[PDB]
Amino acid sequence: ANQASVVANQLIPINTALALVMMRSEVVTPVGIPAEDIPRLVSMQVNRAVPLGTTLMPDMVKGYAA
Repeated sequence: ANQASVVANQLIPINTALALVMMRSEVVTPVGIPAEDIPRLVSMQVNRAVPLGTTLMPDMVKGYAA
């Protein structure tokens, strides 16, 4: 219900390291990576370009295991 996910605050280019300015949280459906994992996501790379407003999913971040 009120579970917030990590949503792209800007387009994030392929193979680019995640920076805090790139990640906002939002209550979106389907649920993706929980918003409390934003600290852990810093400096991990995406394996695909992520458009603005996309929910960050576990399979999109290289090295991500919850």
